[PDB]
Amino acid sequence: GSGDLNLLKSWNPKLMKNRKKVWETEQDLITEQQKLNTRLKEIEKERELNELLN
Amino acid sequence: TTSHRPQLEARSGAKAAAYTPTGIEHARLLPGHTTLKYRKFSWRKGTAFGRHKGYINDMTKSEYHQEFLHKHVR
Amino acid sequence: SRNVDKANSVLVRFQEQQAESAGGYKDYSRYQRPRNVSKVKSIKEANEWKRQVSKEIK
Amino acid sequence: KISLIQIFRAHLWQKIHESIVFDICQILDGELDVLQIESVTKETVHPRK
Amino acid sequence: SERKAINKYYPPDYNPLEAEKLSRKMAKKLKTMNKSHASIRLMTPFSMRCLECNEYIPKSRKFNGKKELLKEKYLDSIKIYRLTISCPRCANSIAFRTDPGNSDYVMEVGGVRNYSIDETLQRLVREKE
RNA sequence: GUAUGUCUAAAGUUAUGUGCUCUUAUUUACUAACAAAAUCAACAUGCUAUUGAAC
RNA sequence: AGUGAUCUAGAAAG
RNA sequence: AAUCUCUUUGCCUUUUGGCUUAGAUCAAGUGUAGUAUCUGUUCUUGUAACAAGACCUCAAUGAGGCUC
Ligand SMILES: [Mg+2]
Ligand SMILES: [Mg+2]
Ligand SMILES: [Zn+2]
Repeated sequence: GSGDLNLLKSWNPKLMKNRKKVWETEQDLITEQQKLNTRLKEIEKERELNELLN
Repeated sequence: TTSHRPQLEARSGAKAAAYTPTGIEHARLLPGHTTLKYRKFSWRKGTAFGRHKGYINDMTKSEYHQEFLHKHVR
Repeated sequence: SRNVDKANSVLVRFQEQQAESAGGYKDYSRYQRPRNVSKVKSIKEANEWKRQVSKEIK
Repeated sequence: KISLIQIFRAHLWQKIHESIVFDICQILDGELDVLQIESVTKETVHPRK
Repeated sequence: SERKAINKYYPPDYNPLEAEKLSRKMAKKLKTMNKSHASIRLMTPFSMRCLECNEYIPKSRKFNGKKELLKEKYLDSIKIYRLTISCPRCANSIAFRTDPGNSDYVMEVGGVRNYSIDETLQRLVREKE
């Protein structure tokens, strides 16, 4: 036994299980944020249309 | 390195002789062999090269070692 | 695992509780010392906390 | 051993037993007059039961 | 008893539920249940240099270190931990913390390595683009 | 194969100068001595090309 | 046209 | 308290203390096998009349004093 001890530690961010956890959390937040930015562009366009009307 | 040392002198058996046995029954010291014995008192022309034209006291160079290497390394 | 999370297992803690109930035994070094002294009423247990402070300053 | 105590962690066996006992008692209560029952008593059973 | 013992002895009066409730009342007063860090064995994840005494610490050196869960979380979801060792020559505390977003580590105190959630969400969206 | 080491509780003084209540692991989860020599199961059934203002 | 021939079995420490 | 110092020789005077697969490796989406615990809500009436430590003696020192 001569390998990296930290591959058996739960807290090690290098581990693929931790990378997977981080990545899935990030995907949830990213999809929510993409939806948010789409609708916020719609708010910006609505403002522009009201200013064009006035 | 200082834990890892050669043997300068061996432990003397005189130390073990200085105190008595402590009564542990070892299996190999149980009775056994309890009685002593005592004595009585044409086609072969077409080729360029045809005929038509031990012991030593070194283990490593002995023929057995050469044969062993040719057998077990391949 | 180590000595610490073995000693803080449920069985050990329950045995500590049962021992302080059934025979009054309590290794005070396990337990956090009272910040305010006046909440302690027994002379015996106050002196034992005093002993804890003594070994701490040593 | 590790896998099965991981499944039955935090006293799930006793929880299953208590919940099923309560479910049978609580539905027998809803049929007390139907089955002519004077009383339904959930018993104070020993924890290892 | 062996390492892999199946059964432990419970006294005949032992109720597990009451025992856990009593041990929970006890746990709030025990010293070693309430101290702020967990001791661990870990390897040095990268080559680092102590700042007090300039000692070089190579990667993959084993240490006895202290683990702290921090209050802050990466994107308010993922646990960040500080990992604290002490310098082998001069015993000064060296600390570093996990960096989950980079899947990496970042230095904190006592040493140097050799060689914002809204903004993070925006950066992640641009990265996905 | 879940290291290990030191410390202390000592003794007072050895004679002179009970509540409530969450829980579909919501755990700060811990240990690495252990093993590492991985390839049968792959893969679709036939290959692509495009637009400049003005004198 | 059918006769038979029947190994095993788990614990500790490292 | 009776000499002291330098060079060159001789003495080495802090003058490398075992073994094996150079012991192995420069390294792994790790796998595998054990031992634990949860986490968290959350708390204990006014006015009037009437009444009331020192010293001494015995001696393991405490009881007594129109005492203060
Ligand atoms: Mg070993
Ligand atoms: Mg060993
Ligand atoms: Zn240093």
